[PDB]
Amino acid sequence: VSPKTRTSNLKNGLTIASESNPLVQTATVGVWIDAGSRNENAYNNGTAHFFEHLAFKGTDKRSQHQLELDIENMGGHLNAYTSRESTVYYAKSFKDDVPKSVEILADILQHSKLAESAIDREREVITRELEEVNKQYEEVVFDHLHATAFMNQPLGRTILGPRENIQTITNTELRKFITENYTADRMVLVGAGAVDHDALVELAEKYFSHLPSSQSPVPLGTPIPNFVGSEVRLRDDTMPVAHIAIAVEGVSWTSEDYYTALVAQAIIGNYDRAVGTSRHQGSRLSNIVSENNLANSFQSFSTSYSDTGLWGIYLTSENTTQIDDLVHFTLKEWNRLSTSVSNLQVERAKSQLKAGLLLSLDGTTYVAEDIGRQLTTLGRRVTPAEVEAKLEAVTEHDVRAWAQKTLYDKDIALVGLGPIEGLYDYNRIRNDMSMMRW
Amino acid sequence: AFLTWAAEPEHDERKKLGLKAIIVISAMLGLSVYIKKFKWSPIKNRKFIYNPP
Repeated sequence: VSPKTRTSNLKNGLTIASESNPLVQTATVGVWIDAGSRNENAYNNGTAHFFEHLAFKGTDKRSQHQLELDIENMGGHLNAYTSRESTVYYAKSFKDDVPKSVEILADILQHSKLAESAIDREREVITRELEEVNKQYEEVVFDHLHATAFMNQPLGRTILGPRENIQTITNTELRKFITENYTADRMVLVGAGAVDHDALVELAEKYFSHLPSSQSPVPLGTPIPNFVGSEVRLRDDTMPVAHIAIAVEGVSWTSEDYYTALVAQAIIGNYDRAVGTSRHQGSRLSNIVSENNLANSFQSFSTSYSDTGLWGIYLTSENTTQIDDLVHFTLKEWNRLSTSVSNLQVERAKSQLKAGLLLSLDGTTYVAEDIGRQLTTLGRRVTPAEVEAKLEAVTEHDVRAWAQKTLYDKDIALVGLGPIEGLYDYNRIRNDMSMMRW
Repeated sequence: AFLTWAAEPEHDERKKLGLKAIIVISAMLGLSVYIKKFKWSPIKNRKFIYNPP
Protein backbone atom coordinates (compact mmCIF):
# COMPACT_ATOMS: atom_id res chain seq x y z
CA VAL A 1 0.00 0.00 0.00
CA SER A 2 1.59 3.19 -1.36
CA PRO A 3 1.49 6.45 0.72
CA LYS A 4 -1.61 8.60 0.26
CA THR A 5 -1.57 11.43 -2.30
CA ARG A 6 -2.08 14.71 -0.47
CA THR A 7 -3.90 17.52 -2.29
CA SER A 8 -4.27 21.22 -1.44
CA ASN A 9 -5.50 24.30 -3.31
CA LEU A 10 -4.43 27.95 -3.29
CA LYS A 11 -6.85 30.91 -3.44
CA ASN A 12 -6.25 31.48 -7.18
CA GLY A 13 -7.26 27.83 -7.72
CA LEU A 14 -3.86 26.21 -8.21
CA THR A 15 -3.88 22.56 -7.13
CA ILE A 16 -0.88 21.18 -5.23
CA ALA A 17 -0.61 17.39 -5.22
CA SER A 18 2.12 15.34 -3.62
CA GLU A 19 3.22 11.77 -2.92
CA SER A 20 6.18 11.36 -0.54
CA ASN A 21 8.60 8.40 -0.61
CA PRO A 22 11.08 8.45 2.35
CA LEU A 23 13.17 5.72 0.67
CA VAL A 24 14.42 7.89 -2.19
CA GLN A 25 16.75 10.87 -2.23
CA THR A 26 15.55 12.64 -5.37
CA ALA A 27 12.32 14.54 -6.02
CA THR A 28 10.38 15.33 -9.19
CA VAL A 29 8.46 18.61 -8.87
CA GLY A 30 6.62 20.11 -11.82
CA VAL A 31 3.61 21.85 -13.31
CA TRP A 32 1.00 19.84 -15.19
CA ILE A 33 -1.22 22.04 -17.34
CA ASP A 34 -4.61 21.14 -18.74
CA ALA A 35 -3.80 22.84 -22.07
CA GLY A 36 -1.97 21.85 -25.25
CA SER A 37 -2.00 22.12 -29.06
CA ARG A 38 -5.73 21.43 -29.14
CA ASN A 39 -6.29 24.89 -27.66
CA GLU A 40 -4.83 26.58 -30.73
CA ASN A 41 -6.81 27.53 -33.83
CA ALA A 42 -5.54 26.98 -37.37
CA TYR A 43 -3.69 30.30 -37.51
CA ASN A 44 -1.65 29.92 -34.32
CA ASN A 45 -1.22 26.13 -34.56
CA GLY A 46 2.28 25.38 -33.32
CA THR A 47 2.28 28.14 -30.66
CA ALA A 48 2.23 25.77 -27.66
CA HIS A 49 5.26 23.92 -29.00
CA PHE A 50 6.95 27.20 -29.90
CA PHE A 51 6.55 28.43 -26.32
CA GLU A 52 8.14 25.25 -24.93
CA HIS A 53 11.34 26.25 -26.80
CA LEU A 54 11.27 29.86 -25.61
CA ALA A 55 10.54 28.91 -22.00
CA PHE A 56 14.21 27.94 -21.77
CA LYS A 57 15.51 31.01 -23.63
CA GLY A 58 15.63 33.39 -20.66
CA THR A 59 13.43 35.36 -18.28
CA ASP A 60 13.13 38.93 -16.97
CA LYS A 61 15.78 38.08 -14.32
CA ARG A 62 18.02 35.28 -15.59
CA SER A 63 19.35 35.38 -19.17
CA GLN A 64 19.60 32.18 -21.25
CA HIS A 65 23.13 31.59 -19.94
CA GLN A 66 22.24 32.37 -16.32
CA LEU A 67 19.30 29.95 -16.64
CA GLU A 68 21.67 27.21 -17.89
CA LEU A 69 24.06 27.89 -15.01
CA ASP A 70 21.34 27.94 -12.33
CA ILE A 71 20.15 24.45 -13.33
CA GLU A 72 23.73 23.11 -13.69
CA ASN A 73 24.40 24.40 -10.14
CA MET A 74 21.27 22.69 -8.80
CA GLY A 75 22.64 19.34 -10.05
CA GLY A 76 19.45 17.87 -11.53
CA HIS A 77 17.69 18.61 -14.82
CA LEU A 78 14.58 20.26 -16.24
CA ASN A 79 12.29 18.72 -18.84
CA ALA A 80 9.14 19.72 -20.73
CA TYR A 81 6.71 18.24 -23.23
CA THR A 82 3.67 19.53 -25.06
CA SER A 83 0.94 17.18 -26.25
CA ARG A 84 -2.51 17.73 -27.76
CA GLU A 85 -4.28 18.23 -24.42
CA SER A 86 -1.50 18.46 -21.84
CA THR A 87 1.66 20.48 -21.19
CA VAL A 88 4.24 19.47 -18.56
CA TYR A 89 7.25 21.32 -17.12
CA TYR A 90 9.15 19.47 -14.43
CA ALA A 91 12.43 19.47 -12.52
CA LYS A 92 14.21 16.43 -11.12
CA SER A 93 16.58 17.36 -8.30
CA PHE A 94 18.04 16.38 -4.94
CA LYS A 95 15.78 16.44 -1.86
CA ASP A 96 17.03 19.82 -0.63
CA ASP A 97 17.23 21.48 -4.07
CA VAL A 98 13.43 21.44 -4.36
CA PRO A 99 12.94 25.15 -3.41
CA LYS A 100 15.39 26.16 -6.15
CA SER A 101 13.65 24.08 -8.79
CA VAL A 102 10.16 25.37 -7.89
CA GLU A 103 11.54 28.91 -8.15
CA ILE A 104 13.06 28.27 -11.57
CA LEU A 105 9.85 26.67 -12.90
CA ALA A 106 7.75 29.58 -11.59
CA ASP A 107 10.12 31.99 -13.34
CA ILE A 108 10.15 30.37 -16.78
CA LEU A 109 6.34 30.02 -16.80
CA GLN A 110 5.33 33.46 -15.56
CA HIS A 111 8.21 35.76 -16.43
CA SER A 112 9.67 34.55 -19.74
CA LYS A 113 11.17 37.22 -21.99
CA LEU A 114 9.95 36.01 -25.42
CA ALA A 115 12.43 38.40 -27.02
CA GLU A 116 12.05 38.95 -30.79
CA SER A 117 15.70 37.94 -31.26
CA ALA A 118 15.04 34.56 -29.62
CA ILE A 119 11.78 34.00 -31.52
CA ASP A 120 13.72 34.57 -34.74
CA ARG A 121 16.52 32.19 -33.71
CA GLU A 122 14.16 29.32 -32.72
CA ARG A 123 12.11 29.81 -35.88
CA GLU A 124 14.96 28.04 -37.73
CA VAL A 125 15.49 25.32 -35.11
CA ILE A 126 11.80 24.43 -35.30
CA THR A 127 11.87 24.59 -39.12
CA ARG A 128 14.60 21.91 -39.03
CA GLU A 129 12.44 19.79 -36.68
CA LEU A 130 9.84 19.48 -39.45
CA GLU A 131 12.41 17.61 -41.58
CA GLU A 132 13.73 15.21 -38.89
CA VAL A 133 10.56 13.79 -37.33
CA ASN A 134 10.42 12.09 -40.78
CA LYS A 135 12.81 9.50 -39.31
CA GLN A 136 10.73 8.67 -36.22
CA TYR A 137 8.39 6.30 -38.01
CA GLU A 138 6.09 5.59 -35.11
CA GLU A 139 5.53 9.33 -34.61
CA VAL A 140 4.94 9.86 -38.33
CA VAL A 141 2.34 7.10 -38.30
CA PHE A 142 0.53 8.37 -35.20
CA ASP A 143 0.51 11.98 -36.38
CA HIS A 144 -1.08 10.95 -39.67
CA LEU A 145 -3.48 8.74 -37.73
CA HIS A 146 -4.77 11.72 -35.74
CA ALA A 147 -4.83 13.91 -38.86
CA THR A 148 -7.11 11.52 -40.71
CA ALA A 149 -9.27 10.21 -37.83
CA PHE A 150 -10.07 13.76 -36.72
CA MET A 151 -10.03 15.25 -40.20
CA ASN A 152 -10.13 19.09 -40.12
CA GLN A 153 -10.74 19.14 -36.36
CA PRO A 154 -8.45 20.50 -33.56
CA LEU A 155 -7.38 16.99 -32.44
CA GLY A 156 -6.33 16.34 -36.04
CA ARG A 157 -3.65 19.07 -36.00
CA THR A 158 0.02 18.28 -35.38
CA ILE A 159 1.84 19.75 -32.38
CA LEU A 160 4.65 21.35 -34.44
CA GLY A 161 2.09 23.09 -36.67
CA PRO A 162 2.52 23.96 -40.39
CA ARG A 163 5.72 25.54 -41.81
CA GLU A 164 3.75 28.72 -42.58
CA ASN A 165 2.84 29.32 -38.92
CA ILE A 166 6.38 28.77 -37.69
CA GLN A 167 7.46 31.68 -39.92
CA THR A 168 4.66 33.95 -38.65
CA ILE A 169 4.41 33.25 -34.89
CA THR A 170 4.93 36.53 -32.98
CA ASN A 171 5.75 37.20 -29.31
CA THR A 172 2.29 38.80 -29.17
CA GLU A 173 0.45 35.59 -30.02
CA LEU A 174 2.82 33.59 -27.79
CA ARG A 175 1.98 35.89 -24.88
CA LYS A 176 -1.73 35.70 -25.68
CA PHE A 177 -1.64 31.91 -25.75
CA ILE A 178 0.04 31.49 -22.37
CA THR A 179 -2.13 34.20 -20.80
CA GLU A 180 -5.38 32.60 -21.93
CA ASN A 181 -4.39 29.00 -21.22
CA TYR A 182 -1.80 28.88 -18.41
CA THR A 183 -4.24 29.85 -15.68
CA ALA A 184 -4.16 28.70 -12.08
CA ASP A 185 -7.37 26.70 -12.31
CA ARG A 186 -5.83 24.70 -15.17
CA MET A 187 -2.52 24.00 -13.46
CA VAL A 188 -1.33 21.41 -10.96
CA LEU A 189 1.92 21.64 -9.01
CA VAL A 190 3.05 18.06 -8.44
CA GLY A 191 5.71 16.65 -6.11
CA ALA A 192 6.85 13.02 -5.96
CA GLY A 193 9.70 11.40 -4.03
CA ALA A 194 11.53 13.22 -1.26
CA VAL A 195 9.08 16.14 -0.94
CA ASP A 196 7.13 17.39 2.05
CA HIS A 197 3.59 18.39 1.04
CA ASP A 198 3.47 21.28 3.53
CA ALA A 199 6.80 22.62 2.23
CA LEU A 200 5.57 22.38 -1.38
CA VAL A 201 2.35 24.27 -0.55
CA GLU A 202 4.42 27.08 0.99
CA LEU A 203 6.63 27.23 -2.11
CA ALA A 204 3.46 27.48 -4.21
CA GLU A 205 2.19 30.38 -2.07
CA LYS A 206 5.55 32.09 -2.58
CA TYR A 207 5.96 31.66 -6.32
CA PHE A 208 2.64 30.84 -7.95
CA SER A 209 0.33 33.13 -6.00
CA HIS A 210 0.17 35.86 -8.68
CA LEU A 211 -1.13 33.48 -11.38
CA PRO A 212 -4.24 34.68 -13.31
CA SER A 213 -7.49 32.83 -12.74
CA SER A 214 -9.66 32.13 -15.80
CA GLN A 215 -12.97 34.00 -16.21
CA SER A 216 -15.02 30.78 -16.25
CA PRO A 217 -13.31 28.14 -14.01
CA VAL A 218 -14.42 24.74 -15.26
CA PRO A 219 -13.22 21.56 -13.40
CA LEU A 220 -9.91 19.96 -14.41
CA GLY A 221 -10.16 17.67 -17.44
CA THR A 222 -13.20 19.37 -19.00
CA PRO A 223 -13.31 19.24 -22.86
CA ILE A 224 -17.43 17.56 -30.55
CA PRO A 225 -14.97 15.14 -32.28
CA ASN A 226 -16.51 13.40 -35.26
CA PHE A 227 -14.33 10.41 -36.24
CA VAL A 228 -13.68 9.90 -39.96
CA GLY A 229 -13.19 6.38 -41.30
CA SER A 230 -10.32 6.98 -43.70
CA GLU A 231 -6.84 6.00 -44.77
CA VAL A 232 -3.45 7.54 -45.44
CA ARG A 233 -0.94 5.56 -47.48
CA LEU A 234 2.68 6.72 -47.42
CA ARG A 235 4.18 4.08 -49.62
CA ASP A 236 7.98 4.00 -49.66
CA ASP A 237 9.43 0.96 -51.41
CA THR A 238 12.94 1.84 -50.24
CA MET A 239 12.05 1.25 -46.57
CA PRO A 240 12.58 -2.36 -45.36
CA VAL A 241 9.94 -2.22 -42.60
CA ALA A 242 6.22 -1.47 -43.06
CA HIS A 243 4.56 0.51 -40.24
CA ILE A 244 0.77 0.22 -40.03
CA ALA A 245 -1.68 1.66 -37.52
CA ILE A 246 -5.36 0.74 -37.42
CA ALA A 247 -7.71 2.45 -34.99
CA VAL A 248 -11.37 2.99 -34.23
CA GLU A 249 -12.88 5.79 -32.19
CA GLY A 250 -12.04 4.83 -28.58
CA VAL A 251 -13.01 6.14 -25.15
CA SER A 252 -12.45 9.35 -23.18
CA TRP A 253 -10.78 9.51 -19.74
CA THR A 254 -14.13 9.67 -17.99
CA SER A 255 -16.00 7.15 -20.14
CA GLU A 256 -17.91 4.44 -18.29
CA ASP A 257 -16.15 2.04 -20.68
CA TYR A 258 -12.64 3.27 -19.86
CA TYR A 259 -11.65 0.08 -18.01
CA THR A 260 -13.58 -2.17 -20.37
CA ALA A 261 -11.52 -0.77 -23.26
CA LEU A 262 -8.26 -1.33 -21.31
CA VAL A 263 -9.19 -4.95 -20.68
CA ALA A 264 -10.06 -5.42 -24.36
CA GLN A 265 -6.69 -3.91 -25.29
CA ALA A 266 -4.88 -6.32 -22.92
CA ILE A 267 -6.59 -9.35 -24.51
CA ILE A 268 -4.83 -8.53 -27.79
CA GLY A 269 -1.72 -7.23 -25.99
CA ASN A 270 1.74 -6.50 -27.39
CA TYR A 271 4.39 -8.54 -29.14
CA ASP A 272 8.05 -8.02 -30.01
CA ARG A 273 10.19 -10.68 -31.72
CA ALA A 274 13.27 -9.28 -29.96
CA VAL A 275 11.93 -10.10 -26.51
CA GLY A 276 12.59 -13.71 -25.47
CA THR A 277 9.29 -14.26 -23.66
CA SER A 278 7.09 -12.96 -26.50
CA ARG A 279 6.88 -16.31 -28.31
CA HIS A 280 5.20 -17.79 -25.22
CA GLN A 281 2.52 -15.14 -24.58
CA GLY A 282 -1.10 -16.26 -24.08
CA SER A 283 -2.60 -13.76 -26.57
CA ARG A 284 -4.00 -15.53 -29.62
CA LEU A 285 -2.72 -12.84 -31.99
CA SER A 286 0.74 -13.14 -30.44
CA ASN A 287 0.71 -16.88 -31.19
CA ILE A 288 -0.47 -16.45 -34.80
CA VAL A 289 2.05 -13.70 -35.49
CA SER A 290 5.05 -15.42 -33.90
CA GLU A 291 4.39 -18.88 -35.41
CA ASN A 292 3.97 -17.45 -38.91
CA ASN A 293 6.64 -14.71 -38.66
CA LEU A 294 4.08 -12.14 -39.68
CA ALA A 295 5.54 -9.13 -37.86
CA ASN A 296 8.51 -7.75 -35.97
CA SER A 297 6.17 -6.21 -33.42
CA PHE A 298 2.69 -5.06 -32.57
CA GLN A 299 1.46 -2.80 -29.81
CA SER A 300 -2.20 -2.44 -28.83
CA PHE A 301 -3.15 1.03 -27.62
CA SER A 302 -6.13 2.77 -26.09
CA THR A 303 -5.41 6.51 -26.21
CA SER A 304 -7.85 8.75 -24.34
CA TYR A 305 -8.68 12.43 -24.64
CA SER A 306 -11.16 14.57 -22.71
CA ASP A 307 -14.01 13.85 -25.13
CA THR A 308 -12.88 11.00 -27.42
CA GLY A 309 -10.05 8.49 -27.92
CA LEU A 310 -8.43 6.12 -30.40
CA TRP A 311 -8.31 2.38 -29.78
CA GLY A 312 -6.25 0.23 -32.09
CA ILE A 313 -2.98 -1.43 -32.89
CA TYR A 314 0.39 -0.45 -34.29
CA LEU A 315 2.19 -3.12 -36.39
CA THR A 316 5.70 -3.29 -37.81
CA SER A 317 6.66 -5.95 -40.33
CA GLU A 318 9.40 -6.88 -42.81
CA ASN A 319 7.21 -9.62 -44.23
CA THR A 320 6.05 -7.60 -47.21
CA THR A 321 4.19 -10.41 -48.99
CA GLN A 322 2.12 -11.34 -45.95
CA ILE A 323 0.94 -7.94 -44.79
CA ASP A 324 -2.49 -9.12 -45.92
CA ASP A 325 -2.30 -12.11 -43.52
CA LEU A 326 -1.03 -9.95 -40.67
CA VAL A 327 -3.87 -7.46 -41.05
CA HIS A 328 -6.40 -10.23 -41.67
CA PHE A 329 -5.48 -12.14 -38.51
CA THR A 330 -5.32 -8.97 -36.44
CA LEU A 331 -8.83 -7.93 -37.38
CA LYS A 332 -10.14 -11.47 -36.90
CA GLU A 333 -8.84 -11.37 -33.30
CA TRP A 334 -10.69 -8.08 -32.83
CA ASN A 335 -13.83 -9.77 -34.21
CA ARG A 336 -13.52 -12.36 -31.42
CA LEU A 337 -13.85 -9.61 -28.79
CA SER A 338 -17.44 -9.38 -30.06
CA THR A 339 -18.20 -12.99 -30.85
CA SER A 340 -16.11 -15.39 -28.79
CA VAL A 341 -14.51 -13.94 -25.67
CA SER A 342 -15.52 -15.47 -22.39
CA ASN A 343 -14.42 -15.41 -18.81
CA LEU A 344 -11.25 -17.25 -19.82
CA GLN A 345 -9.64 -14.31 -21.69
CA VAL A 346 -11.26 -11.59 -19.61
CA GLU A 347 -10.14 -12.91 -16.20
CA ARG A 348 -6.62 -13.45 -17.59
CA ALA A 349 -6.42 -9.85 -18.90
CA LYS A 350 -7.80 -8.44 -15.64
CA SER A 351 -5.11 -10.32 -13.67
CA GLN A 352 -2.40 -8.88 -15.93
CA LEU A 353 -3.78 -5.30 -15.65
CA LYS A 354 -4.31 -5.22 -11.89
CA ALA A 355 -0.52 -5.50 -11.62
CA GLY A 356 0.36 -3.54 -14.80
CA LEU A 357 -1.36 -0.31 -13.65
CA LEU A 358 0.77 -0.39 -10.47
CA LEU A 359 4.05 -1.63 -12.04
CA SER A 360 4.19 1.33 -14.45
CA LEU A 361 4.80 3.70 -11.50
CA ASP A 362 8.34 2.70 -10.60
CA GLY A 363 10.29 6.01 -10.27
CA THR A 364 9.58 9.52 -8.98
CA THR A 365 9.09 10.82 -12.52
CA TYR A 366 6.56 8.09 -13.31
CA VAL A 367 4.74 8.77 -10.05
CA ALA A 368 4.67 12.52 -10.74
CA GLU A 369 3.46 11.86 -14.27
CA ASP A 370 0.69 9.66 -12.87
CA ILE A 371 -0.43 12.21 -10.29
CA GLY A 372 -0.27 15.03 -12.84
CA ARG A 373 -2.08 13.13 -15.60
CA GLN A 374 -4.88 11.94 -13.31
CA LEU A 375 -5.36 15.37 -11.72
CA THR A 376 -5.57 17.11 -15.11
CA THR A 377 -7.88 14.53 -16.76
CA LEU A 378 -10.11 13.34 -13.91
CA GLY A 379 -9.76 16.13 -11.35
CA ARG A 380 -8.54 13.64 -8.72
CA ARG A 381 -5.99 10.89 -8.10
CA VAL A 382 -7.76 7.55 -8.15
CA THR A 383 -6.51 5.28 -5.34
CA PRO A 384 -5.32 1.71 -6.25
CA ALA A 385 -8.28 0.30 -4.28
CA GLU A 386 -10.75 2.19 -6.50
CA VAL A 387 -8.85 1.09 -9.62
CA GLU A 388 -8.89 -2.52 -8.40
CA ALA A 389 -12.66 -2.31 -7.91
CA LYS A 390 -13.30 -0.76 -11.35
CA LEU A 391 -11.20 -3.50 -13.03
CA GLU A 392 -12.98 -6.20 -11.02
CA ALA A 393 -16.32 -4.85 -12.22
CA VAL A 394 -15.41 -5.58 -15.87
CA THR A 395 -17.10 -8.82 -16.98
CA GLU A 396 -16.68 -10.83 -20.22
CA HIS A 397 -20.04 -9.68 -21.10
CA ASP A 398 -19.21 -5.99 -20.66
CA VAL A 399 -16.26 -6.60 -23.03
CA ARG A 400 -18.56 -8.26 -25.59
CA ALA A 401 -21.09 -5.45 -25.32
CA TRP A 402 -18.34 -2.82 -25.68
CA ALA A 403 -16.70 -4.52 -28.68
CA GLN A 404 -20.07 -4.97 -30.39
CA LYS A 405 -20.74 -1.22 -30.28
CA THR A 406 -17.15 0.04 -30.73
CA LEU A 407 -15.34 -2.40 -33.00
CA TYR A 408 -17.80 -4.65 -34.72
CA ASP A 409 -18.49 -3.60 -38.34
CA LYS A 410 -17.13 -0.09 -37.60
CA ASP A 411 -15.13 2.40 -39.68
CA ILE A 412 -11.40 2.39 -39.07
CA ALA A 413 -8.66 4.94 -39.52
CA LEU A 414 -5.74 3.30 -41.24
CA VAL A 415 -2.21 4.60 -41.84
CA GLY A 416 0.41 2.62 -43.74
CA LEU A 417 4.03 3.70 -44.17
CA GLY A 418 6.79 1.94 -46.09
CA PRO A 419 6.59 -1.12 -48.41
CA ILE A 420 2.80 -1.41 -48.17
CA GLU A 421 1.97 -2.61 -51.69
CA GLY A 422 0.55 -5.73 -49.99
CA LEU A 423 -1.82 -3.69 -47.83
CA TYR A 424 -5.23 -4.08 -49.54
CA ASP A 425 -7.58 -1.19 -50.31
CA TYR A 426 -9.81 0.31 -47.59
CA ASN A 427 -12.86 -1.91 -48.30
CA ARG A 428 -11.02 -5.21 -47.90
CA ILE A 429 -9.50 -4.01 -44.62
CA ARG A 430 -12.81 -2.70 -43.34
CA ASN A 431 -14.59 -5.91 -44.43
CA ASP A 432 -12.49 -7.78 -41.85
CA MET A 433 -14.21 -5.74 -39.10
CA SER A 434 -17.01 -8.30 -39.16
CA MET A 435 -17.39 -12.05 -39.62
CA MET A 436 -19.91 -13.41 -42.11
CA ARG A 437 -20.02 -16.65 -40.07
CA TRP A 438 -21.49 -14.75 -37.08
CA ALA B 1 -56.33 -14.74 -83.48
CA PHE B 2 -57.10 -18.43 -82.94
CA LEU B 3 -54.20 -19.50 -85.18
CA THR B 4 -51.86 -17.12 -83.37
CA TRP B 5 -52.87 -18.80 -80.13
CA ALA B 6 -52.36 -22.22 -81.76
CA ALA B 7 -48.79 -21.26 -82.69
CA GLU B 8 -47.93 -19.81 -79.28
CA PRO B 9 -50.26 -21.12 -76.53
CA GLU B 10 -47.88 -19.98 -73.75
CA HIS B 11 -48.35 -16.34 -74.94
CA ASP B 12 -50.54 -15.11 -72.06
CA GLU B 13 -48.52 -16.76 -69.29
CA ARG B 14 -45.21 -15.75 -70.89
CA LYS B 15 -46.06 -12.07 -70.93
CA LYS B 16 -47.25 -12.06 -67.35
CA LEU B 17 -44.06 -13.79 -66.16
CA GLY B 18 -42.13 -11.24 -68.24
CA LEU B 19 -43.82 -8.40 -66.35
CA LYS B 20 -42.68 -9.95 -63.06
CA ALA B 21 -39.14 -10.45 -64.40
CA ILE B 22 -38.96 -6.88 -65.76
CA ILE B 23 -39.95 -5.43 -62.37
CA VAL B 24 -37.59 -7.59 -60.29
CA ILE B 25 -34.67 -7.16 -62.70
CA SER B 26 -35.16 -3.38 -62.94
CA ALA B 27 -35.19 -3.03 -59.15
CA MET B 28 -32.08 -5.23 -58.91
CA LEU B 29 -30.40 -3.11 -61.57
CA GLY B 30 -31.12 0.08 -59.59
CA LEU B 31 -29.87 -1.49 -56.36
CA SER B 32 -26.76 -2.88 -58.04
CA VAL B 33 -25.94 0.67 -59.18
CA TYR B 34 -26.23 2.00 -55.61
CA ILE B 35 -24.13 -0.86 -54.27
CA LYS B 36 -21.43 -0.50 -56.91
CA LYS B 37 -21.17 3.24 -56.31
CA PHE B 38 -21.13 2.70 -52.54
CA LYS B 39 -18.30 0.15 -52.74
CA TRP B 40 -16.32 2.15 -55.30
CA SER B 41 -16.49 5.54 -53.57
CA PRO B 42 -13.13 5.14 -51.69
CA ILE B 43 -11.42 4.52 -55.04
CA LYS B 44 -13.27 7.29 -56.86
CA ASN B 45 -12.67 9.76 -54.02
CA ARG B 46 -8.93 9.01 -53.65
CA LYS B 47 -6.61 12.05 -53.47
CA PHE B 48 -2.83 12.27 -53.77
CA ILE B 49 -0.11 14.61 -52.57
CA TYR B 50 3.20 14.13 -54.33
CA ASN B 51 6.48 15.38 -52.90
CA PRO B 52 9.24 14.46 -55.42
CA PRO B 53 12.00 12.63 -53.43
